[PDB]
Formats: sequence, structure tokens, C-alpha cells
Amino acid sequence: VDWRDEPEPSACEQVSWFPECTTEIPDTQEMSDWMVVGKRKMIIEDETEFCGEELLHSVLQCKSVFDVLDGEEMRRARTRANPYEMIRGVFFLNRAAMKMANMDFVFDRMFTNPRDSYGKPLVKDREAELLYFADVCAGPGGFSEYVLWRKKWHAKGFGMTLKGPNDFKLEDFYSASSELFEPYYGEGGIDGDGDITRPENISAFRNFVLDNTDRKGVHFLMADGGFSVEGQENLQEILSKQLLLCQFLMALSIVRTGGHFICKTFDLFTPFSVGLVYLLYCCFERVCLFKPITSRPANSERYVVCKGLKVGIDDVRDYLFAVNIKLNQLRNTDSDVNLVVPLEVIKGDHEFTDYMIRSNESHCSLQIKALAKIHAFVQDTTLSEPRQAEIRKECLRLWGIPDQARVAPSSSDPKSKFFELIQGTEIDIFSYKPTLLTSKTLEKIRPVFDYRCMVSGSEQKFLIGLGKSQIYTWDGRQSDRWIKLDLKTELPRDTLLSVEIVHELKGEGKAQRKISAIHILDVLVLNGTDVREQHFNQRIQLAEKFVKAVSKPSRPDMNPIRVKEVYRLEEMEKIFVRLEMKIIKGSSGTPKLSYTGRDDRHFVPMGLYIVRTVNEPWTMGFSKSFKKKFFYNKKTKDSTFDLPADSIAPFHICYYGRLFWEWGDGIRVHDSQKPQDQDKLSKEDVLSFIQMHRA
Amino acid sequence: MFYHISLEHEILLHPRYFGPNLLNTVKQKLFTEVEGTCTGKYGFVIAVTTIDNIGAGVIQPGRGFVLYPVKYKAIVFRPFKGEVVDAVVTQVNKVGLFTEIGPMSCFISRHSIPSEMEFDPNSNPPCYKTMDEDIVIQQDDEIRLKIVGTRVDKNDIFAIGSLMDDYLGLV
Amino acid sequence: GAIFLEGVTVKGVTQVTTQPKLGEVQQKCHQFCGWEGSGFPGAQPVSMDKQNIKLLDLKPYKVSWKADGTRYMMLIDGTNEVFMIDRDNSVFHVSNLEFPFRKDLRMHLSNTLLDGEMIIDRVNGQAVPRYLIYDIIKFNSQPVGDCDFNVRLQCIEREIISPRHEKMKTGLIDKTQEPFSVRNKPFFDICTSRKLLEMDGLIFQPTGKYKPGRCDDILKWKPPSLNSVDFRLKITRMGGEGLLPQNVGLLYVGGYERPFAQIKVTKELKQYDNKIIECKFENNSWVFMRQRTDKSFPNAYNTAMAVCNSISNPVTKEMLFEFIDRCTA
Repeated sequence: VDWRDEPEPSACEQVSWFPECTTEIPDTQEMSDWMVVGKRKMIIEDETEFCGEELLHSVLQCKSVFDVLDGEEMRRARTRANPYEMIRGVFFLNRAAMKMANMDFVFDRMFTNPRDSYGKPLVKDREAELLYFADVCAGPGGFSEYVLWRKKWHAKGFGMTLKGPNDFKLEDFYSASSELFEPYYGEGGIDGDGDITRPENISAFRNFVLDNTDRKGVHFLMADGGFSVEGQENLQEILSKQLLLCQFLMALSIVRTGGHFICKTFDLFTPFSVGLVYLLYCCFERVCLFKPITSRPANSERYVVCKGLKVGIDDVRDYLFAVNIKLNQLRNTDSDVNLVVPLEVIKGDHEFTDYMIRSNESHCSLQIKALAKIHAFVQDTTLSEPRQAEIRKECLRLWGIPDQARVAPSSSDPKSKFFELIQGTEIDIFSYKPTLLTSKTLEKIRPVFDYRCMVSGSEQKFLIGLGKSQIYTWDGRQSDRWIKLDLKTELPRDTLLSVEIVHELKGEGKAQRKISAIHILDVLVLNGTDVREQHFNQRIQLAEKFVKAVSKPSRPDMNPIRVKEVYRLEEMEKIFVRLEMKIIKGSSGTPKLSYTGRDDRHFVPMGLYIVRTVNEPWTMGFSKSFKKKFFYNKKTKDSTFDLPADSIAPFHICYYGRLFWEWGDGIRVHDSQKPQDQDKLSKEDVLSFIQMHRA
Repeated sequence: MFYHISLEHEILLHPRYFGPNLLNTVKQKLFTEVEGTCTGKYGFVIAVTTIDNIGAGVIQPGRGFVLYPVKYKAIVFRPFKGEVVDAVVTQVNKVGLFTEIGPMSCFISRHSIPSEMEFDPNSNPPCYKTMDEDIVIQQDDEIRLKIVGTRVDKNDIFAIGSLMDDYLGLV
Repeated sequence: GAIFLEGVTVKGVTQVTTQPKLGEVQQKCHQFCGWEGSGFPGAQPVSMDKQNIKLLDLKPYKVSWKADGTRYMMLIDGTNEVFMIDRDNSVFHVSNLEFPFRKDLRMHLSNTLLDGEMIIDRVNGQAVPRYLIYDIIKFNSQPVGDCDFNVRLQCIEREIISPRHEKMKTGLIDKTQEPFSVRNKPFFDICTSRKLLEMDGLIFQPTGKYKPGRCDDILKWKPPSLNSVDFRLKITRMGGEGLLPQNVGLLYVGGYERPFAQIKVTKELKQYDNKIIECKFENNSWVFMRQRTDKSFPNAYNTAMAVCNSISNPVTKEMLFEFIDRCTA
């Protein structure tokens, strides 16, 4: 084998795609006989249906030449012989992250910036929308680190992998906020085994993923499944066949319409593996088989890459689910599922077949040259790839990856990190107390439409996230120390929030159970994205998505993070309908005022914050002729029905201008409260004032 | 029980710390030395109410410092065997129950908790609850407990309570 | 110490940690100064005391107004070749700052070493960084540092400025593209300091060749008001057998093994623990003016002491003035 007739190593990669599948998506009646059960075949030498016999025998022979070689001698020759080996993981936890960095460049950012069929981005970082993704068989989540690092918090990841030495090392995400990721191990959630091949893990994960994606599914799935086949490397395809099927079935289970899929595979000689690729070609707008230069040249590792999940894939999903049940029934028997599509159907698509053969034979030819090159670099130890450092620098430049070492974050103290995150904003802005709402200050809530309101359940605090459980709170006074938060919860680094701590009582009296929860009032920085200058509702839109991003529903032992329910001030009437007199554990049987949330939980309210969302000289009126709200500039006298950019109240104006209507003793806000103090504003006084000033 | 008693304690003043005002130094020294302490005979020394009497200062022979016997009204607390006391739950465990009475940690083992109040980690706070889900003893609750016995360790008391008799549990 | 200039970030300026490039930049400075020891080669001035001020009468002197700034030697070696050196030996590459050769405007300067300060300035209410060139060590390998301070002062004018001005006249240099303004500190004969008096003091510069290291004849004068020392603040309860274990704020200086001084610890002083505290002197006491976020360690011991030697035997705002005026006759 002349390996010296190889093309000069390059950072420029070419993609060949399958043609566009012109056949309809197979239905339950068409697929009804496609599942052929035969004898368990553990022979790869005669799998010539989609590759020339001479090339198949040549690549198998070139693999088996290493069976007599010391693994450390092979590994050292391979490290000298591979032009791309100096890329490694760069600053990421492993070299798998760099495969996703490479492929997300080669595929036009379709994973990190997915598009509709009109080429428009499906996720905009300024709008309330998150990039949902999934990562399966993916421990320790190197692929996930690149995606989370690339999109910061504007992404939410869902993970499933086998429990054990190869579980998710979320602690080792030095470049990404691990709080934006949620591992789920199938049946039982956090306590499951994570077996992708097992159907129950697939089902529980499937329901969980759809629920955590507004019942739409993820924008894309990544799948990097593989296990050790030490001393059986030639049988890697046949051994991994059920894992390949379960990753493809997972794509059809949780990827949204128009979504994308990427899966690791090995060899694709068997009619079983080719029939699985044919089903993906039916189910997606475009499919390709691709080996990135970050994959080692001498191994069978390649990726199937699928773009645009079609509508009507349900029958193919439910077929592959039945085939997985059949494979599980045939475990440890002399029988196996040998076909999932008939050979006559696959070979009837000549355009699919001509790509499949050409993809296999091209891969075999390159793998044979790369195996012969490693063998020569074992025999002669003076051989080296001189361009490895040049090629590395060009690949990192091309893919937009900074050339920096993996450094454990740095440990910043919460005070120094707060000064970094505020970027020279005056610290005194964080010390401002709310104006109390009283009969003397009631006029300040004019004009009513400029305001939002929310029910408070504790004193307001600042909260900083330094990563994982390194969460600290501060009470806004320059004299006060940052205090470590004693709650079982996790937040991405570079997070700065305005919060309160609210205990959520469940039930009443002796049976009552109260759980404290983090309640976000407003947001400044979300995983290194500054949002302080965005409109209060717009900042809250980013805040609401963030709570889901850091959510952990498989972990009922964790303390919840929530966003406060924000009301329009002209709709404060809707708050009092959620006030109830409940028997709290320890109140000697005396009912206490309780605000009931969106779930079956309540807290004791302390009062109501009133926050200005419109900046001076602007204010919001209501046009009786147009039946629409409008912005009015008090200085220029201009009027518009669109939001002026200079009318936006940033965080510092919202925080400084805030009022607080305290709900202590003598204040009537629910009809069961007696007696009322005449010097204190009731619900009726505040609602009457609001009604007079709506018009 | 929260107690208002009179206690006697002797203060040692080196002549460096006499000052122009001598008695205020002794008052600050007493407010430093015995506040927040715990003794086995007198319990949790919460605060000193009113420093009543300042004794005559006996110059110790050979020593330099003067010694002041001081009587003082003081607010203290002592835990007692069998006293039913209100408490704040801090932690519910499968082995027992960490509650607090003032600064006192109180540990109520589940073996002296009746068979109705089972433990649940599956609730999002791990709690004590019945199968009727009526009496829910969880974190930050107001409960009542009967103090069986107290153990003082390292100049501070912790206690053990129970819920076996009637009318014990959640308020 | 990667803060380049504190109070602003500046375009293109970047610390240099590349091992081959840094060892070069530093090496070449030692070289150009004819410098002995480790660290910064730059001439180091000393504080005027009642003994020093006698030198203003022994030989000729020039004077200028110190502003607090940061000390940077600028090494102009080539085209994008410009670098900056710290009191620390920290090296920074500067990007779009270009120095034309006075003879041939197409050419650039090489083997040139400048001395000066980085100062922030005010016009529009916003920060404009400036590099002030107060001395020149080498030009084209020409050893202009061994020349006379007026010679060197002139050199800086026609060799490093007029050229950068000409090329700005033509639009080959848009002043706007360059990270900072570049200017020479004007110096005055001794007799003119009476008309003059963020400017924190005076600098008295001798007429002789440039010398690296401690220069006993270059005198920095500060009004005794602004005298300040940076201590690390350590407060500990102090009543082992003592009746009152009152916590006491101790002040620490670099090089000294035990406590330098004591400060009375305020309610506010406490949160500054382990952090550099900046103190003035007033009443036979130390006082807390501010916090510094730019250092994790105090002043050198001998620095603190030469602060004291300055405060107790001071050169007064008025003492200096009589001394100058008499000699102006």
C-alpha cells in the first residue's frame, strides 16, 4: 500500500451529501414485513453488499496487522502519523468537543444557529427563545461543552448516558456553564441507569424532553455512542448495531420538525446498518456520511449528519421502537434482527445505493492508506508529520476557536467578580431602598401604564453565580459581606440576579410542608450576557428562559429557581384573586394571608413591588380612538404606537424608581382581614386610585 | 425556661486597663466575658440584665491585677427533662430530627417518634409526614417537643426531645 | 500585572507573556541603559528632604510638574515593534502607534528607548490616555543618554515628535487610529517654578547624562499633605490575659517581618482585611483614605521609612519657595 500518494493535509474539508429523498416516508403497512430475523451473524468479511470485496478484505487485513503490536507502540506511531493530532481538546475537557467545533463549522453553524427552510435563524439571542439541544451516549459531554460554551446560556441541554466511569463530568466543564445542562437517566429520572438500548430509559427521557421543549422537541440531537471492542475491532459495527438503532430511534423521538441530527457510526457494510441510514434518508430533507479531520484517519469512526426532520415520521419511529424490543428479546440467543429494510428496497434506490457504495469505498481507501502509514511509522521511528503545528493553527482560526490552554476557573471571590460584572457602574445604585407606598406617595404610580407589579415574600437581595454550588447573596449595603447561599441549587458562572428567598408551603397545618425557593425579581447578567439595558419585560423574557435553562426536574432534592409573576399595574386586581387565608404550621390555628402561585404552592406575602418600566421623558397613554396604548414624549410632545428605544427603563432606573406597598398588620387586601388601620392604604384605595388614572 | 436570676462572677483587671473611668471597664469586661456563655449549673447565659453590685477590689498579693466580685441580674435559659417547648425545625433526617430552641440544637431520634410520622426523602423537602398527609413536619416549621435529656459538650448544651406522648408535633 | 493603565482600557496594548519575545524586550532595555541588576533599568528619582534640596544649588537644574501616572519605558524597535515596560518589568505590546524617522518618513524608528509616564486626561468628561515622554535613552543605537539633558530634550522634539506631526499633517497618520496621544513633558529652567504652583507635585531634573537605577540627584517633591503609605491591614482581638480582647488594626509593609504601625480600627475599616489600605498621616496617627484594587502587597519597608523621613523632617510648600526665589536672584 503506497500511503505516500496521499493529498497534502488541509484544514479545508469537503462534504458530499446523499441526493434528496424523492420517495414518501414508509408507513406501518409498507414496513410490516421489513424486519427480518435470522441467525446471529458474527462475520464481517462477506458483508460486500455495499463495498467491493477486495477493499473490505484489504481494510480488515490492515486492521488485523496491529493485533500483534503493543498498544503504546501503536499509539506513539499514530500520534506522529496523524497530521491533525496536535488539535486535541484545546481548552475543552476532551477531543470530542473539537469534533463538534469542526462539524458545526463544516455544516454552516446549523447546530449552534439552526435555520428554517427560508434560511432565517430559528433562535434569536435578544428574544425569549432558547436553543434546546440533546446529547445522548455522550459522557463525559465534551460535545456539550463546545455547544454550551459557543451559545453561553442562550442554550439548554438535555443529556442521557450510562451511569459509571463514563458518566457526565459536569464538574469538568471549565469553559461552559454546567448549570445549563440537565442529565436524565431514563426511568426514575436522576436514579435511572441511562441505558439508551433499554426502551424505558428512552420513554421516560422522551416524555421529559418533549415536556421541557413546549412539546416541540429539541432543535438538534447529538449522539456519540460507542464502547470498548478490544480484540474484536473488526466486529465493531455488528457489536454496536443496537446502540446505532437506539440513537436513530432517539432522533425520531425528540428532534422537532425542521430539526437536525448528528450520530457517530463506525463501518456501514452490513445491510442492517445501511437500512438504518436509508430510514434516516427517508425521514430527513438531507443526509450525508462525513469523517471530520478531528476523527483519527485510521479508525472506522464517521458521522451520519441529517438536516431538516420531515413531518409524518411517527410510523418509522414506532417501527424502530418495535425492532429495539425485538433485539432485546433476542439478546443471548442464536437469532438476531439482520434486516430493518429489505435489500431490494435499498438497491431499488440506485441514487442512495451509488452514494452508499462510494462513501464506503472512499473511506476504506483512506483508512487502508492511514493504517499502512501507521505501520510504516512503527517500523521507522524517524518518520514525523512536519505540518501538525501549522494545520492546528489554521483549523483553530477557521473554526473560530481561541488558542488557549484549559484553565480551571479561576476561583474569583464574589466581591471581585461583582465588580467585574458591573463594568464600572456605581455601586451606590445597588444600595437604594424602595419608596414606601402610602397615601402621601400614591401619586408616584402615575401614569399607571408605565408600571408593573409583583408580590414579594421576603426582603430583596442580590445573587451572584460563580458556577455549580458557588452561589452567594448580598443585601445591597457596601458594609455587608457576600454570604454563601445554603441551598441545594446550581447556577452558571457569570450570573448576576436580583432575587428574594421564598418558602413555598404545601398543604396546611400539621400536614403543611414548606420549601424555600429562589424567586428572581429582575436580571442584570446571565452566564456572561449583559441584559441590564433591555426593557424590564424583555429582561424578564430572558430571565424566564434562564430559569428553565438552570432547571433540574430529575433532581427533586434541589431547591427551585423561579421568576416572579409580573402583573401590569392596571391589572393589580388579578393579584388579590390569588390571596387566600390558609392555616400555616405553627400559627396556633390562626389563618395567614397566602399568595398561591402557578403550582399548588403558596407563600406568606410581605407586600407588593411596583416597578417603573418606562424612562423619562416618555410615558404610556391609552388612545380611546385607536383602542391601543401609545408612548408620549413629555419634552418633544411626540406620540408613537411603537416602543421608542430611549423610552426603555434599564435595570438601574427600574431598581432606583421602585415602590413597595408593605402588607403588615392593619392592612386590608383580602375581605377576611379585620380591623383596618385608617392611616394605611387598603386594596380598595389603591384600586380606586388606579381606576381613576387608567382613563 | 427563660430565667431572670442574679449571678456572681469575678473580674481580673490588670493596671494597664484601669483608665480614668474604671467601672465602665469592668462593665464592658463583664458584658464581654459571660454573655453568650453556657455553664452546666446555670444554663445558656443569654445576657446580663443589670450589673447590681461591684465588690471591693482585693489586690492579690504578688499579682498586679485587682479582682472584682460582681453581682448581676442576668437573663439565662436552662433546658429541662420533660419540659414541653416550642421549636423551629432545621433538618429532617431518616435517623432523627434537628430542631432549635434558641441557640440550642435538639436531636429527636425517629425511634422515639411514633409510627405515624414516617420519613420521606421523595418530597422535595425531606420531611416527616403521615399516610394521611395531615401532619407535615418539614423544615422551618413551628413544632412542640418534650425534652427527655440534655447533654452538655464543650461548654454548651445540646438536648434530645421526643414526640411519643399526646399533643406533640406540629402546632 | 496585566492592568496596563488603571482607569481605562486601551486599544491594542497587550501584556506580553510569549517566552521568546519577552526575554528579548527586557534584555534589550538592560542593554540600552547599561544596567547592572535584575528588574527595571529605569532611572529612579528620590524624595526631596531638607538635605537634598541643597543640590538645587550645586549644579544646574530643570523642573517640571509631576502628575501621578504610571511609569513606562517605551521601546521603539521597528514597525509594529513598539513595546512598554513597567516599574515591574511587565512588558506590553502597543499596536497602531507609529514613529517615522525624521530624515525618511517612509522608514520607521528602530533601536530607540524612551522614558515617560502614562497619564489619563480630561476634556469631554471622558478619559483620554496620554504618554508623556520625559527622557530618551537611545536613538538608532546612538547613545543619546550620555548626552546632556537639553540635548536629549531637543532630540525627543525633532526626532520623536516633529516627524509624527508631519505624517499627521498628511493623513498617513489619522491621530484617531492610535491607542494614545504622545507628548513630551515640558521642562523649565530652575528660575521659573514660581509661576507654576491632576498635578500632584514637582520633579527636579539634573543636567547630566542619564543614569539608570537610584538617582540621588533627581528630586521628586510632594506637598507634605499628599504623603501616603500602603499597608496591609490586619486586625486581631488583643486581650490574651488583657481584660479587653479589643481587636486592633495593624498595618504591614513589605520587607518588614513584624508590624510597622497601628491604626485605630473603625467600624468601616474591617471589611478591608487582607486588602491593601491606603493611609495618610495627620495627628501622629494613620488614616484610611481609600482602597486600592491594583496590588496584593504593600510598599517596600525602606519605602515606608523614606515616607516617614519625609513627613517628620518635611520640605514645606513654603520652604521650597524661599529656596527657589533667593537663587532666582
